[PDB]
Amino acid sequence: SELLVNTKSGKVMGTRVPVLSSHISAFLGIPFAEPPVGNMRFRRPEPKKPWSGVWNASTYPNNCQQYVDEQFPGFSGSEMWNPNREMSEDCLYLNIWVPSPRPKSTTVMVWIYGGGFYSGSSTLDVYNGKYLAYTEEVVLVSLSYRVGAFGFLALHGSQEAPGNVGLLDQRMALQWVHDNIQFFGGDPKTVTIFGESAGGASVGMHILSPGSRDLFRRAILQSGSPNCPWASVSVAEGRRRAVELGRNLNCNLNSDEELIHCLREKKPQELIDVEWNVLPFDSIFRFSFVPVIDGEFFPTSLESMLNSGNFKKTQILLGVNKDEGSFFLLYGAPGFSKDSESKISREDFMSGVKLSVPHANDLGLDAVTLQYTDWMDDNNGIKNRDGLDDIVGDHNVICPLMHFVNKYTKFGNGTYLYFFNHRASNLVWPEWMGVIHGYEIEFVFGLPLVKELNYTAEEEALSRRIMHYWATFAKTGNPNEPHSQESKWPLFTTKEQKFIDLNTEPMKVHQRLRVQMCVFWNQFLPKLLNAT
Amino acid sequence: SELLVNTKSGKVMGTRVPVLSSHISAFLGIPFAEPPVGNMRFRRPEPKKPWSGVWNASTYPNNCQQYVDEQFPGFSGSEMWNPNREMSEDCLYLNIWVPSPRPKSTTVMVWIYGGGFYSGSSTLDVYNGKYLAYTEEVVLVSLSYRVGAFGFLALHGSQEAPGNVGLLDQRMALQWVHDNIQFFGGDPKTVTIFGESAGGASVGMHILSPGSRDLFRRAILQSGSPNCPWASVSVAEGRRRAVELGRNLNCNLNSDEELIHCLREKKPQELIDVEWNVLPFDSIFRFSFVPVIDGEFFPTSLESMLNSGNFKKTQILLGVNKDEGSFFLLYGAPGFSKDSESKISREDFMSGVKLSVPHANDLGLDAVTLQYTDWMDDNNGIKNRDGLDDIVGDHNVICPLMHFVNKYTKFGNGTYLYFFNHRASNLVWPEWMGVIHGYEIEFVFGLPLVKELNYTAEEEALSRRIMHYWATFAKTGNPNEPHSQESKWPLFTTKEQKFIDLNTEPMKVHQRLRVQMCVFWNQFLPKLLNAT
Ligand SMILES: COc1cc(CNC(=O)Cc2ccc(CNc3c4c(nc5cc(Cl)ccc35)C[C@H]3CC(C)=C[C@@H]4C3)cc2)ccc1O
Repeated sequence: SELLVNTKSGKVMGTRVPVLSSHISAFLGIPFAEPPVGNMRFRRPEPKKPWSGVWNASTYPNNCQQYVDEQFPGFSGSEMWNPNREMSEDCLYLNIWVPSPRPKSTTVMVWIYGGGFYSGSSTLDVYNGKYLAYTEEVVLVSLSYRVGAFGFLALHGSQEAPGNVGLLDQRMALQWVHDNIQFFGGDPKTVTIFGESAGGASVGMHILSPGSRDLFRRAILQSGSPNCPWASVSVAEGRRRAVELGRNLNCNLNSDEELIHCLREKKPQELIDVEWNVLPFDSIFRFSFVPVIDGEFFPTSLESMLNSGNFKKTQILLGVNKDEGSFFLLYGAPGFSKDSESKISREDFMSGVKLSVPHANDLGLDAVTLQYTDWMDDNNGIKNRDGLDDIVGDHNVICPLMHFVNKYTKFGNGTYLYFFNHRASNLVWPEWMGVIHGYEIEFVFGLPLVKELNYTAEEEALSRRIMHYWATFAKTGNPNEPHSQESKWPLFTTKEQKFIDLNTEPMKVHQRLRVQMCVFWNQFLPKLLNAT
Repeated sequence: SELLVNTKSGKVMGTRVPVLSSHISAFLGIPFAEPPVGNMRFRRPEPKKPWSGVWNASTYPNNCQQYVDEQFPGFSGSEMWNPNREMSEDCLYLNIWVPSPRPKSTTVMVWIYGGGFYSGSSTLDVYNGKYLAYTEEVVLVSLSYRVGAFGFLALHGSQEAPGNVGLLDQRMALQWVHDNIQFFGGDPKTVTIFGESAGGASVGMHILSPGSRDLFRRAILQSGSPNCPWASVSVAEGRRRAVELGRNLNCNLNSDEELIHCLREKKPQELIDVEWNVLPFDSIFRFSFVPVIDGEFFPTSLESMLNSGNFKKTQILLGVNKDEGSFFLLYGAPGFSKDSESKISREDFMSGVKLSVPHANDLGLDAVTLQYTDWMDDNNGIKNRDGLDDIVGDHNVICPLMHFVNKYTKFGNGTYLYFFNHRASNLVWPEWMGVIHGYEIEFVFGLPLVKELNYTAEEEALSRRIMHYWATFAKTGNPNEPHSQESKWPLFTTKEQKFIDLNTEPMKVHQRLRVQMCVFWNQFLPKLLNAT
């Protein structure tokens, strides 16, 4: 009865799940779209046709077809991110965690996983929503969307492979929530979408896209924003990459109709196996198939829409991690290792910045190098290692997000900015990697509340402060409970630009997060590249 | 007898001078050239034709025709630099202080005054050589040369105004020393030339010029070097400024000879009054009539000569002051005042950068601005003032000199590098201007040994260290006395790049003098301006 819910698409049967020392309801693997299989590959998704009977929704759905990281087999630090379920092109499902007993009209949060737009799963351990739903009395939804070529191949002009269909996948899940969340105790007029990395940029892209704005109330962006350099491409580049994807598979390249037909004949892993051969340069933090600026989902360039205020006016809560770049240097840069301190030589450093700013000309490379090199101590392996990390994280995450937050605040209705700089007491990665890309998700999702996971007492407390900020923001548009005796997270304004740290210590308020480096990244370096 | 000396050109009668609690010999205003007057204006100097009888040499000579600074009339701090004798085109004289009794063969130091190549006199109080001749038992010479258009108007191709005749004035005095200093007790085989500002660049230019290399032994350069941006021009820009000086005074511009004839009819102050009107930009630390890269004095470009090693190989001692730029901001930049602390607004800062890097495009100015702005505190008037100060000093003196120091040390036979950062306890200029362009000369010349000048006991000891450094270096090529247990001024090498502070505290050895900012000024900015 509590577990049996009738939706506009059909009946669904959930399952009772234990959560700490209590229980809540879970609805797992609910379909929201028609499977994008066969001739529906590279397609705009179509709504799930209603079903008769009762949908068994007690088990996680499949994961979408994606690259699988096999660098450290058996290593929990890397495999906690890989698909923990069978992969399939039939993957467009969503999951819901409802408090027990079921609320009447409670706040809804909708998780959007990240992963460079080429990977990601709704079913990972760190995305399990029971702790959040149960602790903050919210209805927690995690959606899914097609990644890699399956969701972002873009042959603009074709209605058959138009691009951005993975973004339409998320839009349609949010439409489902809009149409059905009431039957689970959720209030569709108070829906918060939130995501990390490509999920965070996705969230920002729904803030921008007119066809998405009315499908949610407010937004949380973690280590990602729509203007990121890795987050979108022109139709010309997206076309070039799709045409090049065919050339790698001996496809006929004369018509989109022929190219699309050829690529529809390929097994999923055939596309995945050559997915990276299509990038223009040797690079890190760069991905082949990503959203496109198409004049449709995005009416104009991301920057003109930001200048004109052409976007959803609401409240946003967003932030970054202290060492966003370390994960990428480990995997793609010379001199970095999981098992050493990864002191970086001068020769390696130069190769690093080349691989980090792959679009820059020789003058631009000098500019980056000069801004991050202490020429009293240029052979210092550690300053060179830490410099390269800052290069990667500033260029790709921090400074793109800061440009977004300053532009948005000029028109929005409330900004809250955080800096997550706590290193987990139980990290499995070496100490040089710092506060890693994606390792705040464990605290947002309350995993430190599980005593067997061996977080410290202070980390359980930090994870509860964070969950409550997120939830209170989702409920009210403000992370702070007014009238409460707690330290207050201040609003980010255009003039004072305040933000807080997130960590185990009492709160500190700072101003102008990485202003110096981000003036370089957001104003000087593009002006130098435009000229030259 | 001690004061009567026979030279290859005629007899000279000196005078017996008091110094501290003793006396020495002084020969003032000895002619070394024919008066470059009338039809000889702008021409190469001619050797002074011998005279019969006894030249009265007990009186300072005339000063050369030059701009006279009247900003602060009566103020000792600016008027100590103005001509203290009558001005005249008949100004090619030299002065000699000789210890008493006369030594047999003793080291010779030849002083070359600075002043932007448009001003400067051999006869100023701070250049009075008795203290240095007496305290260090050297024969001390101060020469003179033509400045302004009189010394450096350049119409390459013409033999009537070929350019660089001011440098040639210096060369001829050096030739006279080589020919006569032995009669005053000086060893012509151990002559050290030294000068500040334009005088330091001049010393450097004699190191480069083949026709000068044999006329001296070793060199000291203070707050100036031949590759400074204000220190030379092309033949085209010299001709351009010459033609414009003509246009400014309604001269026939048809031919070099008509133009030269017209200018030779003008009174001296007629030329001076329009001297500034020929500069290409609104600028500070830029001077109209300066040496020319002509192909004869300088065989090729200064950089090629520095690269090929085409220069005199010997020992050099050289350095800079802490705040070279404040004097020029006082006189030519908005917001600076003699009587206030001159906190600089952001608008005046921007106006400063433009006047300071007049040859930069907009990308260059943003580069300078970014490099010297603290964007956590951009409305700090002190930080803005001190930034503008560093921009002027680094771009015009410190970084130009460090490039010379590095290039020269690769081929030279001994470099010694100093950083003079003591601020005199009796300065008449405000604290914000720091250690000023020019104000190390007083310590080099031992003015702190005069009790009436109200220096501190520790400044007299500093001045004595400096005099002994200079004289010892001149005597031996090493500022350090052997087998003394005083701290040793380390040789500057290609790889360790050590230098010393000069102040009242015990000496410390540092490395890489302002290497961060000078990578920008010597390697990045020129590359950016060449690319844009
Ligand atoms: C656009 O900017 C402007 C720039 C100027 C330039 N100002 C001048 O030429 C005036 C001037 C000022 C001073 C001198 C000679 N005096 C000095 C000299 C030196 N340092 C000084 C430091 C101070 Cl604080 C004051 C005077 C010094 C150090 C030596 C180098 C020079 C160039 C001149 C001598 C000797 C000559 C000429 C005038 C008006 C402007 O608007």
